Amino acid sequence: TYKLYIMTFQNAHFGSGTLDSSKLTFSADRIFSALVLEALKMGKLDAFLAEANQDKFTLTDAFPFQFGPFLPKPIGYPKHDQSVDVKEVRRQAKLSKKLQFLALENVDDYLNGELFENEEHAVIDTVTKNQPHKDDNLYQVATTRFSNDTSLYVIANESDLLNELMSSLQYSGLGGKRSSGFGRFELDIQNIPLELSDRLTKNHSDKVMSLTTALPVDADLEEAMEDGHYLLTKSSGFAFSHATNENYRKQDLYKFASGSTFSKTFEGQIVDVRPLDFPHAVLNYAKPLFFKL
Amino acid sequence: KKEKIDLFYGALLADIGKVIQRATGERKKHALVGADWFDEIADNQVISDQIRYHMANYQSDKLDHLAYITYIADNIASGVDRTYTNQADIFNVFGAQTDKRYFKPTVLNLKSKPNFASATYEPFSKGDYAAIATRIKNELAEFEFNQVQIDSLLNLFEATLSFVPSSTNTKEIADISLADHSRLTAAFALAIYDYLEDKGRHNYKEDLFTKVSAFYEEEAFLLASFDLSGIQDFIYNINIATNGAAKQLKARSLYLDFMSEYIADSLLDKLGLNRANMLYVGGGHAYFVLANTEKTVETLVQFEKDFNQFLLANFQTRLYVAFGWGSFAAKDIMNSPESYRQVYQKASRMISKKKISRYDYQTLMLLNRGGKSSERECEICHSVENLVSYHDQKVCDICRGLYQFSKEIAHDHFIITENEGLPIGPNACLKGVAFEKLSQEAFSRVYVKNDYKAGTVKATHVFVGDYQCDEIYNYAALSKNENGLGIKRLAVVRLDVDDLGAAFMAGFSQQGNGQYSTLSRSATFSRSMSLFFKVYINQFASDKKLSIIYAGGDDVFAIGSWQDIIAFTVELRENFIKWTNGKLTLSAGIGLFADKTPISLMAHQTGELEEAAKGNEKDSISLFSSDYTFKFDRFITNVYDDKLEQIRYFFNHQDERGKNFIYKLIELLRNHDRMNMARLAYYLTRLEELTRETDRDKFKTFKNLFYSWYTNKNDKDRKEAELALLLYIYEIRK
Amino acid sequence: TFAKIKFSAQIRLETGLHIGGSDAFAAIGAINSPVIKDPITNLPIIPGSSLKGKMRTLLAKVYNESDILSRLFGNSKDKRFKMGRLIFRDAFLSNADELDSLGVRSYTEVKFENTIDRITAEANPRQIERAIRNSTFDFELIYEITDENENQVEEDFKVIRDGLKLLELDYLGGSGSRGYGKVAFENLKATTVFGNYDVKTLNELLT
Ligand SMILES: [Zn+2]
Repeated sequence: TYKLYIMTFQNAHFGSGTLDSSKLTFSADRIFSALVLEALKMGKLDAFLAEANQDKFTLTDAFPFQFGPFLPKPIGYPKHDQSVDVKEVRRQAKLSKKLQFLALENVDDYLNGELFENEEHAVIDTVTKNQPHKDDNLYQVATTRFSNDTSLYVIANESDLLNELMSSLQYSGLGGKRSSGFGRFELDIQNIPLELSDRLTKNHSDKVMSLTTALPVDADLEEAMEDGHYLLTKSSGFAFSHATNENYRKQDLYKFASGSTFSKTFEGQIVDVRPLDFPHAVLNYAKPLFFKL
Repeated sequence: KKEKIDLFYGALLADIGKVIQRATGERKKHALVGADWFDEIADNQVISDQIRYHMANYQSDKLDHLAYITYIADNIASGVDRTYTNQADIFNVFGAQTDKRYFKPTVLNLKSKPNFASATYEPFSKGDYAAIATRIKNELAEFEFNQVQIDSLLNLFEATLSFVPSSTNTKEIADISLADHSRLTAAFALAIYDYLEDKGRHNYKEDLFTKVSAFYEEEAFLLASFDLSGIQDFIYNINIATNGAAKQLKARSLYLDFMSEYIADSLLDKLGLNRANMLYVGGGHAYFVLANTEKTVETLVQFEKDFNQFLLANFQTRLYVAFGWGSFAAKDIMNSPESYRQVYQKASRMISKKKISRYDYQTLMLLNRGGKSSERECEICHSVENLVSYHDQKVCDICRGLYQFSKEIAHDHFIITENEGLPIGPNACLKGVAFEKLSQEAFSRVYVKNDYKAGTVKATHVFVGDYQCDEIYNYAALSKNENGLGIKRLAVVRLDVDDLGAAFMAGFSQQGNGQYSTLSRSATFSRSMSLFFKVYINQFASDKKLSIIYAGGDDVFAIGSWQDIIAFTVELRENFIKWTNGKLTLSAGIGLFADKTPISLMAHQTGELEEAAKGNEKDSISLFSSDYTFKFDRFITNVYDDKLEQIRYFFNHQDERGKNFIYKLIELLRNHDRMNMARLAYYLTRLEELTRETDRDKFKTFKNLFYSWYTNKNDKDRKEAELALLLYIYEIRK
Repeated sequence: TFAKIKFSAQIRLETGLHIGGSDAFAAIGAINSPVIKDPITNLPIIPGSSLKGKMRTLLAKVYNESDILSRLFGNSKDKRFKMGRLIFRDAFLSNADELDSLGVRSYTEVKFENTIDRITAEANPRQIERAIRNSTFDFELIYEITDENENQVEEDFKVIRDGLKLLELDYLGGSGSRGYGKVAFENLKATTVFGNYDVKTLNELLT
């Protein structure tokens, strides 16, 4: 809930379940799995795990920082608050589909009703590659080449182990093909604004937005989906390990994507998606750090 | 449901005298003519007495009889409280005002040249109707009244009565054909009957003839609708290096179309309704009219939950059907404009709320239950269940049924069995079949694709965009002509109607005071656009060497040889402005590709070209590149027919200037500073007197013309010359 | 123990480059084979996959007989070596203004070229876009030191510096058997970031 960690990427590949595509965020399970996978080369795993079983740190997926912090679009909001220009109500339909990101200084202005013709950062290119003179040798890796002024900031709780791991990720990569260039950044911890620090609740029960891909405890999920306006995510993929000698899949997890509004806030859980007969647990961070709309 | 069938037949088959007494010139009211002539093909008092007493202006005092419903379903099936003119075209009150064009009253065929309207078809023609009239007598010759014969009647209207006017002696409600007036009448009639006979009201003389004004403002109609989310990102599930190249794109776009047809079929038999209640079906969306009872609402909720369990069973949050219904009393008849937009708003926001609040507690608790070991995955769809070893690789179930369906796609009839082929419902599996193989299998429904005949089993006629001249890999080799006169490429056009959503939300409310966006015109425009973009693309692409992969709604995606692709886009625009009267500009984007390039690297670059064309202006064609962007008003006339024929007329007369002069001309047109105008003035004057001095003024009238459209200083006549020379060097490449 | 020790370098072309990209429409005059670029700055690049593959395919000819290349670069099937011991990066054209200070007009040249049949003796022309001579590129190479990493690092550096010895003898680029290569390395310093491990014995193995 303390200071946000500005990361300056300049190129990244971010999944969306393919190799041909690329998200703009990274859904916070990527940053938690990167922290867990780097803290196993240092042998600092169980310290970080017993730190992760606490409310001493919360994580939050990335949003752009174009000289100011951004948040997801409040999905479902603004409610029904004018019959004019039935032509022009289709114009902003196709240009608020790709809205998906709003700054702080207007996120309470948007719910009062405004437009914000969406800015352009990080054009998602796509480039062909090969493996020459071989059998099957064409694929396509969609870079997210960032527009020179934008940073992905993860909102955290600042611990010295977390500073160590987030500073090792300056050079150990964060993204799709880290070992071939992508997802390699520079960190610069900055100040959370006073209007941002007061609003990241974890218990305040009103109409309250989510700011990560978090999955409730099975008890609270019933009214967590009663009047929530959310998405589903399908966070899955192969479980990257070193004690398999094969390559196994994770356990097919669906999650509430960032931007999900909820009335009456819940509590999340680190949903163990470990495969059947598998040595070590696979964690898939899902616990929320909200935004009192 | 024992007396619903004759109710449908009566309230549909009334005002069918209105073709007889327009073919014979009798001034007798249609309620008697149709009820008389109906007795000489089949005998049913429950239909003929419904045709007889529907008007309530000739004779009514003999009934209760399913007549009064037959009365009131006719009084809501017009926009008002309801001489030698034809049927008005729909686009006389679409958007802008142009010359009113009128339909030649003819039938429809399969190899039919199209049916454009003009203003010079305004007076009537009684003698044209005979080929219509006997068509109703013979094709309905040995006819009965049951759920087998319930449906092939309806295509019997849309092959013939699609362009026959209704209520000629009025002015406002004019452009509504009989094969939508009767379909809406029989659509409304079953809704009134279900709403009344749910609530235990067993008489109709006191509730529908004298207290008609009170039930008339009783909320009795559910304008229901649904939307299938995830269609486009299901069709484009294909990457680089994919085995089924475009047959797996044809097959997927036909699979989603038959799924979006089977929802609109299997909904209304869970209800008590038929294919007349569906006002429009098409690109995911489908709009119906149902009864406003709880028996429809709980059946809708139950059916939507069961179908979404079915979609989660195999697709796993890639597709999602979202339903939504707006209730209304019979008050979309002229608060006249803000009553029709309101009830369409309600189903819109119910779908929008249901798009965003997907599941319930138990299903999402099920969806990540785990216990699911895996080591392989279907490289196509990233699913785990039912993996097999199809063509030395791992595939799933749906991407095996899709290859079976891409084999079956070249047939005419598609039957829905329970076990064979691709599942499109809860225990309903689609399978294509030939005609003669229908005997050995046991269907439950059968869709016949792009036909108008009566059919064997009284089938259901569906439309699709279908053409295949040759194979995809032969299309670059077919581009070489009978002299080697072509470059060996293949083009791809993704057309699109510009502002289709603006043509369906507002659509008609631009002309008038919100008095023309009504239900009948909306359904008529929707059937008109599906009739264009699914049937008639085969006529425009009949001789050409292309392959319309996907077509309809708005979007068209057609591979093919490149001269035929460009001429096919030209013909499609030059027939869509003849169709839609110059309104509804469309926007193509063409991309030129070498052979053996993948049809995912091809389709995406053409889509980027097409959205660059849509962002050029409201209307544009983006030939070949993100800088050769034109207008269809200007590419077809100036570039493709004026400039290109002038360059061909000049160059194929002479034998001195070859490819080198054209290449240097394109180089000077592409580099283009101001100094290149002087360099070209030196170049053309130097080459003018270098010619054979006999035929010099050929070159002089060419060079004055080329310097005229280099230095015109409008920026619109220079890129035309560059692209015309690109097309010419493409045409003459050895 | 744990450290990351990067390998800073200016990479210097002594002939051109050619690294292609997704094929695009060539409107006659336009270049048929455009070089890959940076879509923000419209400036050429060497993508990190074109160096991870080119160095591995070069050391596979030297260390053919497999268990050292697999621990330096990675091997997906082996359980010890998925995602192991090396991270490359792009190459972002550092001297974008020393080229202007040497005096040049545009950062990529267009080499015209052709093809001649041995029967018809007929030409067939090409245009190859090329990154121009004596450009520099910001090359850097993270090499991560870990626990399993220990006691073999002495033969991860007579191979890395035996690999950079190879790229100055093979081409690094498309159509490299017709020029289009001759990449040189300079300022090849091995600093250290996020770690406690000296590099000042390694720094004279290189320079
Ligand atoms: Zn599949």
